[PDB]
Amino acid sequence: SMEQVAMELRLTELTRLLRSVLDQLQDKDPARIFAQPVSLKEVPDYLDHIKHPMDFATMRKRLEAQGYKNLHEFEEDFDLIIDNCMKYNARDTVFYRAAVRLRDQGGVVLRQARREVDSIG
Repeated sequence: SMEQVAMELRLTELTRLLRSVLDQLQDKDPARIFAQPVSLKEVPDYLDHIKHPMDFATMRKRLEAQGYKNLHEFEEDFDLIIDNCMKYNARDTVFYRAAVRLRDQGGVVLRQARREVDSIG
């Protein structure tokens, strides 16, 4: 149908805007602490602690399969990155501190993304 196409164009455009959001958030992680999944070879107990692991490469795979239907889904995954880190790692660690700084800096980007998603529809 023509409606299915129109819906698919909206999803494609949302994907465009989320790719740009993802790039901007990932620039706030210059140490690349959140770039890849926590290694289960190197942290073998990780899944005993963290039930839903997340990282920027995994988000990017979902993104490119147009797997985010709305900004809320995308933000859920970004929040998992931060929240998982802040639980697994102690306050006095470079990991925890990196997550705090990513959260704080990402907030700005996400605030305007929401306005853009609502504005353009």
